[PDB]
Amino acid sequence: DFRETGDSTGIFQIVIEIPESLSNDKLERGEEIILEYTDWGPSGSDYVGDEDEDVNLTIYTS
Amino acid sequence: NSKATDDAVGSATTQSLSFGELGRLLDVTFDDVIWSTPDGANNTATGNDSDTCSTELSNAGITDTGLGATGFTLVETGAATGVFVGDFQIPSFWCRVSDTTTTPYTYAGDEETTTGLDIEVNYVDFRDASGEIVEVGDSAGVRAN
Repeated sequence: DFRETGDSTGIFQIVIEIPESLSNDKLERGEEIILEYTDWGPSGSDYVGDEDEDVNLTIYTS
Repeated sequence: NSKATDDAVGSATTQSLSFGELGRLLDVTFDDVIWSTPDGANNTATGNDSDTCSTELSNAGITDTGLGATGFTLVETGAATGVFVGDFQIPSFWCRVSDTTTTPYTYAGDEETTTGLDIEVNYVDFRDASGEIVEVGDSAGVRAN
């Protein structure tokens, strides 16, 4: 799972292998993939809980 | 055969935790699958013919049925060198693990050649430079002529 890149960085890294078949269904070439993280406690929120903001990343199979 | 750390370098005593299995320190895989001997209760699959994978290997004269059967050990080079070395010999055939989520593992019904498959070793450091748990590895290719 996620781990910091040093004692005081606030930056977390993970190494993921692109799957062949997630749920016995194989990925296609050029397939749209979305990565979604829900930051419970955005700039908007006053306490952790409360509002949420979604941050997205899009990646492609070649 | 009653523990999740079978045919791996580690301890029979074990527990299931977030990072993985606590009794596992090193193992060897062909095509990203644990290299294990077909033994236990879930080795009854015969495959295409009526011969189980365990007797299927025996007819080929193979005694290196898995990592546990080669006598592989990690031995420290010196008394306090901190470098560990082990060795073994690549077999002609091996028996693939069908399902790793059961104990004992469920083995396929037919032996497969090792040629054209990658070989990998995986080491789990309980304590990295930060004192946390990480896994590292190396890979290589088995070839034929």
